[PDB]
Amino acid sequence: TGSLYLWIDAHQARVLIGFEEDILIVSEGKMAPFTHDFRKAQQRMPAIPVNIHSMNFTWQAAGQAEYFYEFLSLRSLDKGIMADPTVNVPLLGTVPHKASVVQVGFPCLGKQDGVAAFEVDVIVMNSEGNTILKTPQNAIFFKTCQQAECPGGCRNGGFCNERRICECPDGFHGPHCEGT
Amino acid sequence: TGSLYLWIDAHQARVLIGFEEDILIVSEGKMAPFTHDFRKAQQRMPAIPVNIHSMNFTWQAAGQAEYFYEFLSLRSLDKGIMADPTVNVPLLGTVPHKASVVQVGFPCLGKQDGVAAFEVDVIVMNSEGNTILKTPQNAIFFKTCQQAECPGGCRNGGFCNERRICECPDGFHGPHCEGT
Ligand SMILES: CCCCCCCCCCCCCCCC(=O)OC[C@H](COP(=O)([O-])OCC[N+](C)(C)C)OC(=O)CCCCCCCCCCCCCCC
Ligand SMILES: CCCCCCCCCCCCCCCC(=O)OC[C@H](COP(=O)([O-])OCC[N+](C)(C)C)OC(=O)CCCCCCCCCCCCCCC
Ligand SMILES: *[C@@H]1O[C@H](CO)[C@@H](O)[C@H](O)[C@H]1NC(C)=O
Ligand SMILES: *[C@@H]1O[C@H](CO)[C@@H](O)[C@H](O)[C@H]1NC(C)=O
Ligand code: NA
Ligand code: NA
Repeated sequence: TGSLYLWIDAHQARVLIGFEEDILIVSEGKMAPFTHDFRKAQQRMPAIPVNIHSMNFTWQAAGQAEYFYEFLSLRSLDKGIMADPTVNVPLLGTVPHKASVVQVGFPCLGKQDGVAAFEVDVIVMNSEGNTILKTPQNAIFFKTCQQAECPGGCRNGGFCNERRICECPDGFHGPHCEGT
Repeated sequence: TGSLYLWIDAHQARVLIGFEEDILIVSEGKMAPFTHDFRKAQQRMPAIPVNIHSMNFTWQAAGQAEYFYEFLSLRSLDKGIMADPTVNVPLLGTVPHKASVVQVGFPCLGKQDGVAAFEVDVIVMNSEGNTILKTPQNAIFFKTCQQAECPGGCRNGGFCNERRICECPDGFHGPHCEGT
């Protein structure tokens, strides 16, 4: 009957938790059993590690029915640690019929070491305009961020970003912002 | 008798003041006449414009005598506008026998619009260790800086630099910090 699916692919699941198995979140339009007691599920979710800058989710609307998604909130609650999370898709759109990857980005600013709390509130609506699936109410997620330290430092008022690349200002280029 | 020379080449002078003629600063080890009444010379020096990110000076120790230079202070007095000025040579060294270019950089941070005061205190010493030439005492120079505005903006907590290039953090690349 139901056709919506949302999962984390086996390869992405391995980098995140160590087990190379698909993590099912929604199957045939129904939330996975582990999600029903959300507070218990959240306490088993560790803070996203420093080596992970983004996460891949896979979704599909596998039948003939059309479904629409909308990202209602993409918000960091610790703006000095991490900027707002991002998605590589438009904020409102159609859930694709062919299985496709949505990349959620976690932009640590590289100014502070710490854990940033953030929100990803998304809804799925059917063609009657009713919300059929959504991020559990008041859900909070966590990301571990590190202070950036570039090899050899950044000159000319430049700053190191979390990819260990120098952020060079006006008329300055190269690995350490020396060139013109 | 004297052999030291310091000048601004005709091409650099044209971009700065509009006249394509070498500007002589030191000739045969003697400060140019316009420099004697330094306060009067300073009031004829306008703030370095926004389109100029660095300036080229040319120097030479044209004889057999050896001379040593030292940059004693490279300091911005308006750190929120412009970072410390820079030079593309070691802070202490030999004045070259072959005429060579020293590039002085003015790193506007791109966070504020305004004029930054700065210092470039340099000395030249002979082989007896005595200072024979130096930046006039208490000299202040000025640089016009602009707030950076990147076309299409910088995403994922990225910031625009004064070269109109996005300063992207961890695991984010491209013109607007979208890629992974
Ligand atoms: C692109 C969508 C992003 C929607 C997602 C919103 C959140 C995006 C922000 C990042 C969230 C991830 C942070 C934590 C990372 C992590 O450590 O995940 C590992 C956990 C552990 O999962 P596990 O250990 O495999 O156990 C569950 C599965 N078993 C094996 C029990 C069957 O696995 C998880 O707990 C997965 C966490 C995600 C659960 C959030 C529920 C979202 C439901 C949204 C419903 C509306 C959309 C429907 C679409 C058809
Ligand atoms: C790499 C050295 C940097 C040493 C330099 C230190 C300063 C570096 C910071 C930036 C300074 C430039 C900021 C102002 C830019 C500007 O508007 O310059 C234009 C002026 C106008 O010059 P003008 O209009 O041609 O008039 C003078 C020449 N006439 C034609 C009269 C003969 O031309 C000028 O006024 C030139 C300004 C520079 C004068 C500073 C004196 C420095 C003497 C140092 C002596 C020690 C070193 C001896 C070396 C052998
Ligand atoms: C995430 O998906 C993108 C899309 O192809 C892929 O290039 C990237 O390697 C994936 N990352 C992980 C950890 O699977
Ligand atoms: C400054 O000198 C460098 C050294 O070659 C040169 O590449 C640059 O074009 C010069 N800039 C100006 C304005 O003359
Ligand atoms: Na730096
Ligand atoms: Na930005």
